[PDB]
Amino acid sequence: IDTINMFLQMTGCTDSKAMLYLTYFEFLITFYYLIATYASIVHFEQSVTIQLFALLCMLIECVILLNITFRLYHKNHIREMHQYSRRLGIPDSYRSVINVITKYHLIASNIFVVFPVTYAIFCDSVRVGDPFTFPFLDVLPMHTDNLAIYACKYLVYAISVYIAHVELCFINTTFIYYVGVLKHRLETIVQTIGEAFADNDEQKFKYAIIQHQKLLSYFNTMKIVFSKPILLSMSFNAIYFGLTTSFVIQAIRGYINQAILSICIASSAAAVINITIYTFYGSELMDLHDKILHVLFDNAFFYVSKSFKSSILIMMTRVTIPLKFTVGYIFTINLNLLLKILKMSYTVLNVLLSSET
Amino acid sequence: KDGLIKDLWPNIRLIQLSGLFISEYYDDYSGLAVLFRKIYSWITAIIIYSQFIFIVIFMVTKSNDSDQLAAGVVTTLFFTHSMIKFVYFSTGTKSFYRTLSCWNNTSPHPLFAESHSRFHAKSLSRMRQLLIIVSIVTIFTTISWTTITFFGESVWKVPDPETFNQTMYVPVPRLMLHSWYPWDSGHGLGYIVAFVLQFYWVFITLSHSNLMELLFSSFLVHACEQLQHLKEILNPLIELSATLDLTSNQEVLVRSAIKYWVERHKHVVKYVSLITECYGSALLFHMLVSTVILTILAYQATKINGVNVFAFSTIGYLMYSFAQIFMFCIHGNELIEESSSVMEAAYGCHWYDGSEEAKTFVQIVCQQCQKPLIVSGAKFFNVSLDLFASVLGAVVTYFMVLVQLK
Amino acid sequence: KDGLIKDLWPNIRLIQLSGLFISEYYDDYSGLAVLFRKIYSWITAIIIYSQFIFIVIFMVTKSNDSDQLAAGVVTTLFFTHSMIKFVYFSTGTKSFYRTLSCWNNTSPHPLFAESHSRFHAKSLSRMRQLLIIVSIVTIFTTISWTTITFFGPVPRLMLHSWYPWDSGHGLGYIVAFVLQFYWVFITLSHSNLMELLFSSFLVHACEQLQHLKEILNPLIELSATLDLTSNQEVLVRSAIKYWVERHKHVVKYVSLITECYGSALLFHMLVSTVILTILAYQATKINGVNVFAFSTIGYLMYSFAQIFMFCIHGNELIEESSSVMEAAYGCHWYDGSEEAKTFVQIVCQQCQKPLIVSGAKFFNVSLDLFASVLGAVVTYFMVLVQLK
Amino acid sequence: KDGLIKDLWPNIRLIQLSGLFISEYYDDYSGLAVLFRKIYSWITAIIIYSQFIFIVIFMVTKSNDSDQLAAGVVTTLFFTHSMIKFVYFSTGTKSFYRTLSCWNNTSPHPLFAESHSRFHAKSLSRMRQLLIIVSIVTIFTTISWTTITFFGESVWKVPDPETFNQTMYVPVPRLMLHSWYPWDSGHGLGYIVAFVLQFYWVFITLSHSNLMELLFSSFLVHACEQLQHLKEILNPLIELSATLDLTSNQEVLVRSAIKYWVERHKHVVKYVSLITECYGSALLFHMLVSTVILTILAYQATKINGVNVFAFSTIGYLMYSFAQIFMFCIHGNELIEESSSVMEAAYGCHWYDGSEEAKTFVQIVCQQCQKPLIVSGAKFFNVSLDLFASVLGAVVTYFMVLVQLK
Ligand SMILES: CCCCCCCCCCCCCCCCCC(=O)OC[C@H](COP(=O)([O-])OCC[N+](C)(C)C)OC(=O)CCCCCCCCCCCCCCCCC
Ligand SMILES: CCCCCCCCCCCCCCCCCC(=O)OC[C@H](COP(=O)([O-])OCC[N+](C)(C)C)OC(=O)CCCCCCCCCCCCCCCCC
Ligand SMILES: CCCCCCCCCCCCCCCCCC(=O)OC[C@H](COP(=O)([O-])OCC[N+](C)(C)C)OC(=O)CCCCCCCCCCCCCCCCC
Ligand SMILES: CCCCCCCCCCCCCCCCCC(=O)OC[C@H](COP(=O)([O-])OCC[N+](C)(C)C)OC(=O)CCCCCCCCCCCCCCCCC
Ligand SMILES: CCCCCCCCCCCCCCCCCC(=O)OC[C@H](COP(=O)([O-])OCC[N+](C)(C)C)OC(=O)CCCCCCCCCCCCCCCCC
Ligand SMILES: CCCCCCCCCCCCCCCCCC(=O)OC[C@H](COP(=O)([O-])OCC[N+](C)(C)C)OC(=O)CCCCCCCCCCCCCCCCC
Ligand SMILES: CCCCCCCCCCCCCCCCCC(=O)OC[C@H](COP(=O)([O-])OCC[N+](C)(C)C)OC(=O)CCCCCCCCCCCCCCCCC
Ligand SMILES: CC(=O)OC/C=C(\C)CCC=C(C)C
Repeated sequence: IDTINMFLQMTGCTDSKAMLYLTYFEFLITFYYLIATYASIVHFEQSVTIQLFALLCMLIECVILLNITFRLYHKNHIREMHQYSRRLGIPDSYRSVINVITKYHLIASNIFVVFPVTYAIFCDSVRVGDPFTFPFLDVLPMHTDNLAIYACKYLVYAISVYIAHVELCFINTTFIYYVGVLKHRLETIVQTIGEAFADNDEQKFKYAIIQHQKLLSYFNTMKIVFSKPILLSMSFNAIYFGLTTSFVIQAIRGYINQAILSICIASSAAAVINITIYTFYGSELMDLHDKILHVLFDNAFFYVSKSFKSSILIMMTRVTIPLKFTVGYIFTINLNLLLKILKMSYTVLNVLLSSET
Repeated sequence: KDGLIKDLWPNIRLIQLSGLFISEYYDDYSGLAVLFRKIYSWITAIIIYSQFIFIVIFMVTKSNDSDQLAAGVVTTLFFTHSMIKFVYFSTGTKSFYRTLSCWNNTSPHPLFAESHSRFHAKSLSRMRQLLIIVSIVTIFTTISWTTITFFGESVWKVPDPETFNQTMYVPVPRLMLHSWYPWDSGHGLGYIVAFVLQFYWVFITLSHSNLMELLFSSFLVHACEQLQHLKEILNPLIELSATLDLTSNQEVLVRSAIKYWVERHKHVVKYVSLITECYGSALLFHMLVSTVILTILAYQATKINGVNVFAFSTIGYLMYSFAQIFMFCIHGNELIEESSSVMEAAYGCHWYDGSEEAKTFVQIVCQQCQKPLIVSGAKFFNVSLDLFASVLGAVVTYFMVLVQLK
Repeated sequence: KDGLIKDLWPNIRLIQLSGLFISEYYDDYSGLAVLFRKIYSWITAIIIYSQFIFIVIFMVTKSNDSDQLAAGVVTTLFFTHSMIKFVYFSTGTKSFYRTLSCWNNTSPHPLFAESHSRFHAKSLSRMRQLLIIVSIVTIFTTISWTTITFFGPVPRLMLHSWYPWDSGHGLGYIVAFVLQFYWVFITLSHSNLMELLFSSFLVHACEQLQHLKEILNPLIELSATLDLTSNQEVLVRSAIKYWVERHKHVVKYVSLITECYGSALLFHMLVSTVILTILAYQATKINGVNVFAFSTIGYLMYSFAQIFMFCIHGNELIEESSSVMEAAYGCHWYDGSEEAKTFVQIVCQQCQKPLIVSGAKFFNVSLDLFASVLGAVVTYFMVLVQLK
Repeated sequence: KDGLIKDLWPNIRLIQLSGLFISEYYDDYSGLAVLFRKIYSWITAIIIYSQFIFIVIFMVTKSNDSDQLAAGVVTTLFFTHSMIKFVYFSTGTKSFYRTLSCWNNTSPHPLFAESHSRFHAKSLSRMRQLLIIVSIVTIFTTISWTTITFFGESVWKVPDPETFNQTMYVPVPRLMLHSWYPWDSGHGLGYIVAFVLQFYWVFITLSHSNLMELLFSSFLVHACEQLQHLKEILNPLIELSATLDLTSNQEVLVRSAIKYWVERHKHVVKYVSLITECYGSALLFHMLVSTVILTILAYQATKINGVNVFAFSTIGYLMYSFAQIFMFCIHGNELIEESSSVMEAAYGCHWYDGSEEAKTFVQIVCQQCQKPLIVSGAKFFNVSLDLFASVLGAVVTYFMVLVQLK
């Protein structure tokens, strides 16, 4: 709830509009950084080690801007999902994972922002004010000057890293939180069915059926909300793993500047997490319907009122189909997709390595 | 006319005017009219296949380099789609007539007439939009084919008849297609006749191959809209069986509504089976030709440098070949999804507080509407976006392998 | 004879006359006919395996270049199909006998008798139509093997086979030629009769399923409450009984088919994968119309026809078993009695499982398997072409 | 002893004697016996991981060429299976104990007390079978590992310390594994101790891996036999509900038998879920390591020439890896087939010739036993023969690619 509340406020779901203005400011900053990086790539003269850094920065900014747009475009659906989730919480394991991911994002953002300074207080061949002494690419129109201007540019560039990490945490924690809401409501439905199979209470079974239908509607809303971020993460992570592995291999071979790993190690660590969270908790959904299916099969089925039996059989038919998180008409979000992504990543890596060498 | 014929009247009229061997859906069944129609269709077929044979002849008798062979094979296989589809429709009209006549005497139940009219209007609008898009794409392709012929040098790579192993560029007629002719198509009236004939041939072959795809996608659009209509009327049908404060009249009303729903769903299932029987092997032939087309086009794309006529030609060939596959893959996928969602719609209604007959109906619907309705191409593959994704992935992988190895 | 044996009589008779070990379905159980039959079967088997050993000998003691080795392995693996199938049927007759005896005392319902006939005869037609096709192709494969060897020092035999005697000149050459002719004909006859039997099983199951699907409507109009009595209830119960017995008979028959020719298809696929890899390699060595191109084309055509013949029938069986649900929806179950509703519901539950012939739990025999094999062969050919 | 523990008693006894950290199923819980067992397990772990560290050290501080690196990595990954399985069982016994105790107080219904026996002993006849085969495959694998060391030239290729770009062979101790030791392992007492330690380490690590694989297979065998018992008892169960000319005694007997069937199926489902929880991540790690092992072995197989030590070594490694995958793939596939076919056995009885109770029982049973019971490796993949076939196809394709390309 630490980051979920911030996500809801800055998405505009809550009444407070100030966080919506903060989201607008972050979008404007990301757009300016994207256009500045594009201008540096095209309408400027830069070296190869700077071309690769600029390409990585442009990709990161494009992904962050797309994520901001995706979460702003679905504010009403996110509001409906929060309204559903207001009643029950989430499993404590999900909350522990959310806390772990929030702490990781804080630590990683603070480390990546800091490291340029350490690299400038080391490797005496380099000095403050030139290509890799900033968390971001040197895109500001101002030139290198005294330490005051250096620090101002450093903070302005670190704002971009903090924004990227905030928007990555928002998509990493919300999927877990809402899958946990789904799971908790599913277990409550199973418990209600178990209670109904103790008193021949057909009315309580009707209540369980209503709860299951509402859960299915909420699941459809969740699919609608998370369809776009998941596809973006999938495709970008594939091509980005390829590109960043190529860059790491080249820099290990010494073709390019080694300090580029400072991004490649970090911007692919925050990527392998994004597709791991989606594919992991996307495979926990398919175990949910088995709980209802195995709680419906009971000896008490043989003592109920012959219309209770029909309802049991109808739900039993409906729960033989697992909850598949299909997005993009082709892609089912589970660990099999995690297996499948790596092969395309390796193909891209081999193509890039052969072209570079 | 009435039923599916009235909805697809522009398609059938364009098919009749295009020159395909179609005999039904006329209003002038007289000897003179029938003879004129047969003569026109036979003239169209003769011209089409003669020009195809001509462009095949100017593919083995005037090809020296492997690049020239690749380009000629790409063009020949590109128009082999229309060549196959013309004879597929011409000699297989019985299946199309059976498919077009399934929704002939069906009438909506008086309780669900408003919803049926709404979804019929939606289906008509979708069909008209598809027709407009197909016509625009065909006209744009025909225009660009004539436009790209004037942005290059009309030269041909022929072995030099003086030296041993040298090759020279000979001036060639500037036409839409490389094709041999009995006459001299290099200048004058021969050149004008060749250009006019090639323009007509390209336009009408694209028209044939696109009218087939448009008819298939319109069939699928109608099936999907009927499935949507069935999905939407489940709530009133179940509420009809509610025991709110059942008599004989209510029982017979609910039985009639259930009968209407079941009959319409069986109509949809039989209609999809008819679509598969009619346009099933056509998809198989299309995929067989497009596999070779896309392999050779990936190879051609590996040789793209800069911006010139070759890059534009290869990109256009690749885009048209992928759009043709996407057009029917998207509608097959939509049919699959909308047939699979019927159980989800039938479980989401207020069936718990319904009569025993309503519960039995919901249970049987959930049992059957669990396997999606699939249009399969000659029993080899399922038409869906999975096929399009597999084709695209195979093409991209082959292109990457060719770039890396070569 | 009666049942499946009588319907499949020509194929079984050909099997008995072709040297394969058959002990049943004979009306001459005497002390001399049985002995002579066993002697002839043993002599035939000795002939086939002596010829195969000779081919193997020529394959390793006279192969020097890589291309000669590829051709020799291609021929050896081509006849390994019949090598395996001979001992597969001869030492596994019990499963085949069970499959033929599955339809032994099954009798159609009196009210569904005509329908049964309308589907019992059609099967026979297919069960003989396939009998025609193989009977042509095999014969052609025997004739085409005698017209390509004369269109290309080595003594001109259809098979490069080592022999204890000199097969170059004199009576030895003629004897070797005749023995090679008979061996080729017998091996092809075995390898084609076996797939013919499997496909005949698969068409019989399909026509029984079609009969079941068709007779559902008369059942329901019998069970309908149109303007039930004890007689109506008895008739409906008998109709349910007959339909469910016939469906369970079909399911058990398909299980018997799967167990009878399951590992045989696994062995066939294992051999055909290697043979198709080697033919994919050799297809890159095409130098125009010649003996090599025709040989490669013929090998590919035969090795693809063999797999396709049962792949298409497996696909037909799958999609015929999957459609009994649409058949049970086609009938007007809303007008039926409550027991008819329960029967329809249980049949709908059961039909959510297409009947699939599986190659020993490894793969499913259908047109998708054939498509995968063909695509793998084509991809391998493309990779070889690009690499070379 | 009673339940599944008694059935798997030789397995548990071998695990206890094998040094794994197992503390239950003893009968001498004293202050010294527990201490002695803990000391034995701890010294076993110390020896095992020290030897593994020694092999790893020799793999990085004595490898020069890529061939030597591949040879060292293959062995290191071959024994990392045993490393992971030891550290997995030792710190995860809470799930194995739960799985072993699922069938603790269950008793068969008297009417089905016969058939259960016929299957219970059957499961034993399979478990004791799998215990024997592995007990050979392990022992043989050790013996061959002892005899292949004396069938080659024990020489290591190192750079020549006299020239610039030349490499020379240096004699190396004739030991089972290339390992680093603090003492001189070249001759005398050092060589004897090194050889004895390597022999014991290889035997005990192969035992550590094979005991866990065998326990998983035995769990699945018991589950499959319970499912077969449930399938068999269906016919007498339905014939009990037959309306042949229900009385109170018949009613209570049928209800008790149906209760037994339902509870037994619930037990089987829960037991399979417990198996997946207990031995799910172990399969994932096993496949993770085996993928790399099989990739490097596919690379090494391309360098096989004739018959020699290297060819036999590579063939043995490949055979052992594929056998390890197959051993659990076959049993997972058996569970899938046995669980999915319960509805076919419920359809095959005489439910039409039974009361409404029999038909309702058939309905619910066919609806429940429609989804097969599948063991998955941490949900990453499904344990079945499909996984083995896909792995084998991938390895064969990689080998073909390497052979054709190189
Ligand atoms: C391909 C290179 C990507 C480079 C990334 C750089 C930024 C590019 C910006 C676009 C990236 C995609 C944005 C997400 C989609 C936004 C628009 C949209 O919603 O369309 C979604 C649409 C449908 O959206 P939908 O799912 O919400 O709607 C359907 C849902 N129902 C049915 C309920 C209506 O789907 C697609 O367009 C297909 C996805 C194509 C884009 C992603 C491609 C991923 C494939 C890459 C390789 C994958 C490897 C693993 C494959 C294994 C399986 C084969
Ligand atoms: C779905 C798309 C998937 C794409 C990948 C699929 C893999 C390929 C599957 C189809 C096989 C393609 C057939 C060969 C055509 C490719 C030839 C090529 O590109 O080589 C480069 C060559 C040219 O490149 P090259 O070989 O000269 O490269 C060397 C360049 N020099 C010489 C300068 C060094 O292309 C051609 O020569 C033109 C094509 C020749 C004619 C092709 C006739 C094909 C006949 C098909 C018969 C039916 C087969 C059925 C196939 C479907 C079965 C399922
Ligand atoms: C909302 C629905 C509608 C929108 C979605 C559907 C849009 C329609 C998509 C397909 C339309 C394609 C129509 C034109 C295609 C031409 C067909 C053809 O045969 O071309 C060959 C023919 C000619 O082939 P030719 O050169 O062999 O024949 C000429 C003969 N000689 C050489 C002797 C003169 O026509 C063309 O070349 C026209 C090419 C124009 C293509 C320009 C496209 C715009 C720019 C490309 C897009 C850039 C992004 C993609 C980059 C690449 C990505 C892979
Ligand atoms: C209604 C059902 C209709 C379909 C079923 C009936 C049709 C069955 C189709 C398959 C027929 C297979 C039998 C013919 C093959 C003979 C088997 C054989 O072993 O041949 C090797 C044998 C010889 O093999 P050999 O030469 O290696 O062995 C002899 C060794 N020496 C030379 C030393 C003596 O005979 C042949 O060579 C036959 C070749 C004839 C090929 C005739 C067809 C050529 C054209 C085919 C089409 C072109 C390819 C198009 C793509 C593929 C088709 C889509
Ligand atoms: C298209 C599908 C792509 C799928 C991509 C994703 C799947 C990846 C499959 C696994 C990849 C495994 C990579 C290694 C194998 C590479 C293939 C190969 O031929 O390499 C042979 C190489 C040597 O051969 P080579 O590569 O030099 O051969 C070159 C010749 N050609 C080009 C023809 C292949 O062997 C090695 O280098 C040793 C293996 C190094 C990698 C080891 C990784 C794991 C290390 C664990 C050590 C033990 C852990 C405990 C101790 C830790 C101590 C620090
Ligand atoms: C050459 C391949 C890489 C080298 C081998 C890598 C295999 C894993 C190496 C670490 C061994 C971990 C097992 C020791 C702990 C076992 C006990 C335990 O409780 O763990 C289970 C639990 C899982 O929770 P659980 O609830 O499922 O527990 C199962 C039930 N009990 C309790 C009985 C075990 O935790 C773990 O998963 C282990 C944590 C560490 C995970 C491994 C870290 C490295 C991850 C793999 C690195 C390589 C990835 C490559 C991917 C592809 C790259 C292109
Ligand atoms: C009803 C069910 C029936 C059973 C079904 C299952 C069948 C069993 C499936 C598994 C079979 C596994 C068999 C054990 C394989 C060994 C495992 C292994 O790790 O292999 C690597 C190890 C060796 O690995 P290594 O080579 O890395 O270790 C040696 C280290 N140096 C080099 C320093 C010495 O063992 C083998 O290679 C054995 C190979 C197969 C053994 C076959 C018998 C031969 C025994 C003597 C060989 C001597 C002849 C060699 C020289 C010939 C003359 C030149
Ligand atoms: C989506 C993705 O992979 O981006 C994560 C980016 C980082 C881990 C660092 C952000 C730093 C800059 C914006 C320069």
